[PDB]
Amino acid sequence: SEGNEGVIINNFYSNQYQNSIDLSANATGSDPPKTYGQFSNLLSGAVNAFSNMLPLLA
Amino acid sequence: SPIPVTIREHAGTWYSTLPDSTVPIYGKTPVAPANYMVGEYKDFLEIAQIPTFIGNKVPNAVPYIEASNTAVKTQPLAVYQVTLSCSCLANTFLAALSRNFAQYRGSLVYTFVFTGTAMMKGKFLIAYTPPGAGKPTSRDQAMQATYAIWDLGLNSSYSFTVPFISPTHFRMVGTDQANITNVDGWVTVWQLTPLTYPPGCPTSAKILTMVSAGKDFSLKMPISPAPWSPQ
Amino acid sequence: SPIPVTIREHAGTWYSTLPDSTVPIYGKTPVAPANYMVGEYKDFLEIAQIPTFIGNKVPNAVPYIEASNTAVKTQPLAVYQVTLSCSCLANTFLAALSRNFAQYRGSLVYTFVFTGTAMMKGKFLIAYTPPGAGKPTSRDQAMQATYAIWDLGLNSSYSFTVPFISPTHFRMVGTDQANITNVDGWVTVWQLTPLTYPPGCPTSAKILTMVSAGKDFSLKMPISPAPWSPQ
Amino acid sequence: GVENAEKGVTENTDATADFVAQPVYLPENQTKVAFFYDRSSPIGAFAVKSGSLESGFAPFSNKACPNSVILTPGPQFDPAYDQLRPQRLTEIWGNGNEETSEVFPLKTKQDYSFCLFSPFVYYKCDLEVTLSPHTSGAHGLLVRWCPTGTPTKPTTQVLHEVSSLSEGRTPQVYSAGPGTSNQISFVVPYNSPLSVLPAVWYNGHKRFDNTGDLGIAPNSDFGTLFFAGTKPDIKFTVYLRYKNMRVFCPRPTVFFPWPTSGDKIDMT
Amino acid sequence: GVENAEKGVTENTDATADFVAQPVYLPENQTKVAFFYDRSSPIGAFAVKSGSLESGFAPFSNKACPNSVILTPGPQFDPAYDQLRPQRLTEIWGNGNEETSEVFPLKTKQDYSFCLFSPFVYYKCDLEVTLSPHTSGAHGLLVRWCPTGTPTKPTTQVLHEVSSLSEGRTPQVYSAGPGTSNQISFVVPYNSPLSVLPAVWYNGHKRFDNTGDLGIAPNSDFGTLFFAGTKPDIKFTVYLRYKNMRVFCPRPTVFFPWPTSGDKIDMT
Amino acid sequence: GRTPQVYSAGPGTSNQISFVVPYNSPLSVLPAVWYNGHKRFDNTGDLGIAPNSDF
Repeated sequence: SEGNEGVIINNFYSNQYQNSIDLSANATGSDPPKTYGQFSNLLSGAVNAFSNMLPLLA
Repeated sequence: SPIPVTIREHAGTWYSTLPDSTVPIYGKTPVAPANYMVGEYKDFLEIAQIPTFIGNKVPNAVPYIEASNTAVKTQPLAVYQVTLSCSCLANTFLAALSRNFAQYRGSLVYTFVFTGTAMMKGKFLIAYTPPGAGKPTSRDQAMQATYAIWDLGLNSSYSFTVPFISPTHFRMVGTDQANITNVDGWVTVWQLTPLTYPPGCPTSAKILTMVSAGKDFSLKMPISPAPWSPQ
Repeated sequence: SPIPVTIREHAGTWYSTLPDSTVPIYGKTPVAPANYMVGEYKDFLEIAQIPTFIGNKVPNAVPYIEASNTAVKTQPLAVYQVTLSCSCLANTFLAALSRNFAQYRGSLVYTFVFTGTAMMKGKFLIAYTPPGAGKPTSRDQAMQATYAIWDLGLNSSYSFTVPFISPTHFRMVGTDQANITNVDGWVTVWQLTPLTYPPGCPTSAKILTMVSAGKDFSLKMPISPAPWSPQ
Repeated sequence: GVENAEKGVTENTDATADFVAQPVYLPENQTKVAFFYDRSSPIGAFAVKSGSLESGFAPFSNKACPNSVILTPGPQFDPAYDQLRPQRLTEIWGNGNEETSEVFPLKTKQDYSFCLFSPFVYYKCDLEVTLSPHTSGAHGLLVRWCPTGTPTKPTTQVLHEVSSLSEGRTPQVYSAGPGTSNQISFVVPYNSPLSVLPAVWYNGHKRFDNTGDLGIAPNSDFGTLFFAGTKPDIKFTVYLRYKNMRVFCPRPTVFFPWPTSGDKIDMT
Repeated sequence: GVENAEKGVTENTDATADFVAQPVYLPENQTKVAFFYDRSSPIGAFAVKSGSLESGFAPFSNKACPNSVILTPGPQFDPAYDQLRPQRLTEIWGNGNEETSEVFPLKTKQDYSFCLFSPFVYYKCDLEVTLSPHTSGAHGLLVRWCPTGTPTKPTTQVLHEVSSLSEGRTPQVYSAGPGTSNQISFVVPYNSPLSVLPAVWYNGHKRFDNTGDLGIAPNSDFGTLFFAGTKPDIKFTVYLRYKNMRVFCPRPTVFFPWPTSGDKIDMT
Repeated sequence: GRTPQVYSAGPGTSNQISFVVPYNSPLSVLPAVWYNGHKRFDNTGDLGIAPNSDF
């Protein structure tokens, strides 16, 4: 059930603050999101296709 | 635009049991998943129903009573006062649970497990006597109140329920002082017929005694018993 | 019409981490546009993934280990305890980040960059040993746990991930005292085959060692480490 | 009703099974576990050391009224090192330690009520803490709360003239003014790395070395509290309140002494 | 996984790449930058001069507990001119200045925690300030806040018998009564003319003359605070809280000393 | 214990304490003046007050 609290008013602090956050873990693991934000260093020119090419060795 | 307030006289008090919450200082904290967990209960009533052992022969307590090969109508095998304070119940979960509340209501269940030989035979008279005229002094007087006859045979135990008979809707859990000739009556156990046996068999047997709450049983108003030390 | 209030016992306290704001004294202040700005991040996890250098041979730390022309199964090239407290990790961003939190979870990534000659050849056995039976003492014992064989060739580095193997969902970041024979196990690096080379080439090479968080890695509950002075 | 208790389970009845009766049920909600522990109870008296408000913290106790406290309902202290940081114990220490001594009042710090009645093996909850100064005059109190398993040696003063408790980004609370109500209240989250906490005993060691000492599971508390303040002569009581309590696996409670007296008890 | 770190970028994995495993992700939000700095930490202890409430202000310090403070997490003070208006510094001064001296507690004023951990080159934020008197008795405090780059010499008393701090239309805050909680709180906006602020170092001079002194970029703070009050004997702590923090360009943090001891650390 | 305790003590309180308690007698209704009965069934005669008839 619930405890000993019987106030009519909506809790002034939201729940994620008033209480701990119950989480549940699934047995088989979970995939991290793909990206944690948009910060990134980028590697360009990695590959090919296009230059002063095919004078270039085989 | 600042809002006007009237400060109540009780400004600044702290109430140990306030129906409200306080200031959170470390929000957004996720917990460690505990979802694999089992065995949880949510109401004490959920487990108050499990029988635990009554202590006989206090303070040299044993979890049983002994039936003999003689039926003296004048001699009870046991006499329990129906009080959640009986020194008899002092260590049952019922009593340990109950001591944290002010009042109770409902059925009490006394369970007897016969532990003698399969070859033994016998009959017991278990009675509940409401208060008013004192405790019964012979099986003949007990037999005048609520009672059951327990016959020994294939089935090992007997569950006796003492009916809640009371003027008030609830009864106080604990005693202030000691409760006289009062309390709420008595559970007395008597032999109707003696334990009988064949040659080659012991002439007395132990009967395990336990107590539990009935489906009826209720408790209300949480408090704290007088503090004690187990030693 | 003034509203009646009940003052709580905690009246007047200041909470360093209160989930709330205070009084603004200089409103309607427009800022200097900073919209040309680049390089912003929003979560530490965003950069905890970038490998930084592990210190070898403390306190005469060097960012690398040395492979030789001999494979002694009895001699690890390195042994790291898997603790975000290892003096080994003390100056990695992972460790510097982690020291501001109470617990972590997830994958740790040990990256090795071979820096020897192109003419050299060799194979390493990198193993992760969970706790319980102590640290392995020979490549033969390490080989009994989680491990990978790293072959030298065109591709310069090797990224070894130590799997999060733990009874609890999370692990404590820092050590209180020192953690024994405990901690969470060990990463040991061994030679499988010796570094081989042709005539005219050095007979040992440096292997750069770095550490980072895996995509799995998480940290929780911000605190402050014990204060220190870099000098 | 005839029954067979050997099965390990016994059918529950009311007076209705064997006699001519009626069930007598009436609803109540005070027996729910959450409701029962959702009230404050004290764990002991504490003290602040002189001029702690402006210097390095150091373990110390006034009359076995220390300086810091571990947030846990279980026993802790050990009056023999009243001047050392407190620790969790596996037994409660009486008031005296020799025959002629007394059990109450206890010397260690614990939630005696919780100890006396916790019929469960494991539990999970949030902790509401109340600090109550034993004075109705001004009182200044600085508190530092450290999550379980984090640094608990708030010993180095880093800022000239500032308590070492008052350092960092670790939660610190401070009440001190002529118009306060002197008391402090707040609720802390659940920070053990453990999924659920041992309520009475934990049958295992601290290291895999099995340097044998069973009883307590590591990091199974709610953290440590450090105090600094201005009335080094006033003691304050610390109270715990279990917010949204959950318990698992019923188990036995503390033994109650046989009345080598009557056929009933009472009070005290 | 085979890789090539020379590219300057390394593919991230989980145990899943090389072995038979599963990812073990679980969400949390305490690692966001804004959340991390959105908590108060102290920068030092300050003092008020006698009878400043009714006279001309003048720089002064009590025990290297000055009179005014620059709102910045970086070092400032310079204990050698404890009687001069404080200034931002490019180094932190130990407690003593000779061998036999001590590093803690530091003499300069700074957010040591911010200093110890700020892995970014630039940042922007609003500043929440808390003034906490080290006393639980009445305390009167007058504060003058001047935006960065504005007049900071609140030296001329213009009104007979009124503090010179208490002059003009510049924000002034004052708490002083028998029923206050003694502490003061408020948040100031971001007033640097700069778009974003250097968090650690700024590689440039103050004038185009290149009268060479690199380190700090001009007007890169949140302003100056001046204090006047009634308890010239009570010191107060000043705390900073970064409201809606934004950081740009990761960079290295402060060096941590090699344990010329174990293979792990601890606390303190 | 866990028995309700209330405490007010600080330099900024109004000194007074206020609270309301529920009705806890096991009795259905309370005698307002007199209760014509004894305390035990022993009739150890002393009439007047009914047991547990307070708050």
